[PDB]
Amino acid sequence: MYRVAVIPGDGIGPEVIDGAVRVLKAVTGRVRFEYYEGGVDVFQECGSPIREEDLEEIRRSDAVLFGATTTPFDLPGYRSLILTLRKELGLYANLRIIPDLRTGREIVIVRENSEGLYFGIGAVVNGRAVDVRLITREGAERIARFAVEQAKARGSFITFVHKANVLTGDKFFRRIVREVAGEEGVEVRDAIIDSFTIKLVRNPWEHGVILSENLFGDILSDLATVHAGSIGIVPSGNYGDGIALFEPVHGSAPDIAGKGIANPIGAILSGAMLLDYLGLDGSLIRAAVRGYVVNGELTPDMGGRARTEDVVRGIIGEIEDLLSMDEVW
Amino acid sequence: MYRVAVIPGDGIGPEVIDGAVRVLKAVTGRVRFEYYEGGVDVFQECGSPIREEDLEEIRRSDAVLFGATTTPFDLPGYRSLILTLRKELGLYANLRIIPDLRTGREIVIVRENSEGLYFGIGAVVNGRAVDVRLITREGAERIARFAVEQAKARGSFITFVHKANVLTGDKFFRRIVREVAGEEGVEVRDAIIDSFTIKLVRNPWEHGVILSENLFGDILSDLATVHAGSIGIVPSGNYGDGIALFEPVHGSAPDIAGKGIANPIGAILSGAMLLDYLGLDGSLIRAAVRGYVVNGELTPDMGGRARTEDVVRGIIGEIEDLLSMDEVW
Ligand SMILES: O=C(O)CC[C@H](C(=O)O)[C@@H](O)C(=O)O
Ligand SMILES: O=C(O)CC[C@H](C(=O)O)[C@@H](O)C(=O)O
Ligand SMILES: [Mn+2]
Ligand SMILES: [Mn+2]
Repeated sequence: MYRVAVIPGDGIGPEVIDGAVRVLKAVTGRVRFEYYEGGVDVFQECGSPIREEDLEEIRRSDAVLFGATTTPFDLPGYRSLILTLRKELGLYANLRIIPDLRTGREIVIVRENSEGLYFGIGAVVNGRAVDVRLITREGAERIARFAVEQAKARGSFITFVHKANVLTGDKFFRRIVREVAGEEGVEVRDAIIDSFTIKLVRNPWEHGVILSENLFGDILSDLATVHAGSIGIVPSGNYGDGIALFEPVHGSAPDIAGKGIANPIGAILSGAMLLDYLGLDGSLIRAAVRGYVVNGELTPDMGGRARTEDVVRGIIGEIEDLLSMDEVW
Repeated sequence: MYRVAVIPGDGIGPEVIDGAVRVLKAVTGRVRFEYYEGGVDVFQECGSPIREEDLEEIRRSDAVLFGATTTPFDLPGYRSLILTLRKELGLYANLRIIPDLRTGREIVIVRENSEGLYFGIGAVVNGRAVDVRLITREGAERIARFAVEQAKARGSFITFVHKANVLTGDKFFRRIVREVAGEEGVEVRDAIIDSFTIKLVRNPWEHGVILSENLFGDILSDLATVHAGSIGIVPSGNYGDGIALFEPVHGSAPDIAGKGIANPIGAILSGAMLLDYLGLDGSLIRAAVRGYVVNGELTPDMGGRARTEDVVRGIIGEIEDLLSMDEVW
């Protein structure tokens, strides 16, 4: 079997992960799911958002499936569950796919996931505060390789977004991205972070594999979600060398917790990316979602009157259909 | 008289500045304009993009009016004309107003203009590249004061955009922004840089005075231009303690240089901000622009068949009308 660690978190996390897990269970019985707590509650007890013993099991697992965690600004000493898991598990590539569910068109973003302004070197001293945007040869080389694999697989190109005129680290990063994409026969268009925002809202589908430094990726990937029903359908994967973690790009939405109306699509499509990573069949889930969405009642965030459970049940419906065929004939 | 230094630059710079200067001359005869070269041509000769002698006159001038300069990525040692002028003249506040010309609704952005990732400390050493995002008490205090004056004058509030969870310097910056806006009775809503991008494209007009660190401001202010005809109509001012500089937010658009079809509105509205700064009457220019735009033929970037000259002539038309009245009756 495959061992998958599951961290539902809080807010709508549990609800959408219930949805995703149930969809996964409907496409394969080859995955054992083990659940773990994490977040503020665990921080309160042990001073970390994930227990050391739980963290050890998690890294021995084959993949991780993650919901959403509330990160409060007013909790001294708290570090993000997801940032913690990203660093602890070596998760250097963050892939976000923003889908137009009708057409199957995709905005594909590769966000470097381990350095940049997230590296963690920061200080206040004598009324001067500082943060160090770090780019390393190792960080840039592997995030570039990863982006070229995505471009190769899609018979596509890379759009490297930066601000090289102002940032030494982006001049560096750009040169390395160009080296490795040369070696591998991939085109690299470049784009400046400010003007690209305009291009991203106006001409969404013409950018291939978008690549960028961590914080720029964080910004651009939220921005790209405007081209989808709601941020509620957008999935992602965080990849490292021996393990990966999958989470919807939405967050806790505590406002709507427990009201039975959260959108499980993003988590479901994330369980899809998880199956791909394991060598199982995520294309099934994707087809199920496309198909349910033609005439299915959608959740309120997408302008519909449907409940979470209705959407889950409906997608499982489409799966059972595709599944009961022999490759589709 | 007022002495105004004018730096048309290259590309469409000269064309739109010709437009702006002609509009200024139609509302006041109290401004003497002196022209100066700057950019790559001057860099080629003297190794700086502005001559030291020219720079000295410029700082003795009352204000500066600036077009657009091409900053090529492949010119070793070249620093931006505008970045150079920003640092040399002490221009710490950058105000960008994105207007909906029909309604007179405005997205108002205050971009800190002297530090952050623009401070200039960067290095490559041993396959590690670095840039230092610097926030100082002095930088944050004065950019906050400036933002509160804009909120006070509009009977409005501040939206401070940041990524405090990840950036020490934003935790600092946020506390100082909150201090000074408390002292002055201004509300401070806050927003996270990633999720705010969604809010900015979806709910543009409900954010009051948006305030942020330099690079974040650079990004957000380009993004905000999607809510306007084209980036072509958007103006700005760069303010310091003894002088200010005004430029359209668009750039060189060399693609369309010399073709007689550039949009002079952004420069014109920037000449408006310049008149306000001098205590002259920029509201005139703004009314002229609103009025011309009701039925006037617009330039191709706004979906029309008009030439630069037509729009300039038309706005001067509206000015002459408003001007020939006694405060409007
Ligand atoms: O809880 C946090 O501060 C992390 C949020 C996290 C990030 O990458 O910054 C989230 O914004 C995301 O895009 O994954
Ligand atoms: O020529 C340059 O690199 C400066 C461009 C300048 C900036 O603030 O980065 C421009 O993008 C702007 O928004 O003013
Ligand atoms: Mn984010
Ligand atoms: Mn810019």
